[PDB]
Amino acid sequence: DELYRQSLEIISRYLREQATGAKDTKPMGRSGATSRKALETLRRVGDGVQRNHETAFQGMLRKLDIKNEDDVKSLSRVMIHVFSDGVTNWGRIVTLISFGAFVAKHLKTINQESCIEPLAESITDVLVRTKRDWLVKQRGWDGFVEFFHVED
Amino acid sequence: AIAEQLRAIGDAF
Ligand SMILES: *NC(=O)c1cc([SH](*)(=O)O)ccc1OC
Ligand SMILES: *CCC/C=C\CCC*
Repeated sequence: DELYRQSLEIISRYLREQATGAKDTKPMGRSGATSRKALETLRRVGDGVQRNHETAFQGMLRKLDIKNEDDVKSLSRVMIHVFSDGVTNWGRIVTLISFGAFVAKHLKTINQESCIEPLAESITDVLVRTKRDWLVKQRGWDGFVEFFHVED
Repeated sequence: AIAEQLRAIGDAF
């Protein structure tokens, strides 16, 4: 539905921009203001995650040795497994997307840039299928933006 | 263990 489209748009845009360093110039779809704020939030908060945990993220990438649209399936099982302790929070969600960006960058450097598309799809599926009820209860991307808002 | 590391970082965040 709309939550799926909005999520895939936000996550795809973030991962592609992280991999290429190019901001997409085209307009967002419905609920564009929330999506633009979600992207601002991912840029800002995802930077803190990736820099605080860069060494660990590097080691994770080495472990997985992702080089094919199929190692991404292994990553999907890992990402679902994150939530198997029954704990959900916005920190875990931003962290998964941040690790996704770290992987997207690696995929570009090894010349598999089109795999950023199935990568974005797999991360989106964890939020909008696996954790749909929590996402909706927490107000979706508006809740995400509010959780990470910068105080005056 | 990747999932444990991702969980930890998400709970701190
Ligand atoms: N090492 C892990 O984080 C991991 C975690 C689980 S889960 O039950 O958190 C299962 C297998 C793992 O690695 C093999
Ligand atoms: C999964 C453990 C992470 C350790 C520290 C940071 C918490 C936000």
